[PDB]
Amino acid sequence: FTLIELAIVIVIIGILVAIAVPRFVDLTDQANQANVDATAAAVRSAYAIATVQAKG
Amino acid sequence: FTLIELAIVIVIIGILVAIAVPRFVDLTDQANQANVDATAAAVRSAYAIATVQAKG
Repeated sequence: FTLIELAIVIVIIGILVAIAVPRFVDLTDQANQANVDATAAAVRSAYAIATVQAKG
Repeated sequence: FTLIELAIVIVIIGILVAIAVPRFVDLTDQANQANVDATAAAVRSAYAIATVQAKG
């Protein structure tokens, strides 16, 4: 590579770095809560259906 | 140096010059645009992650 091409590369690397980038976040607490809540809704419906099946 | 060696040098200098050589170019506009775009992608993801953290 010519010295000019290396100079251009040295410039552009410095500009394509120094972007923002997102953090990874452990969102499993919020997702676990929604899983527990959705499951609780399912248990209530499953119970209601069971009261008809059981006739009691 | 002998006169022959100087004559040879006078010939070869004239041929190793008269190559092409690249121009340096201010490519910072294109690089800045890519930085802004990559940063915009990061802001969208950071916002999406924040809507889960905020629960709203």
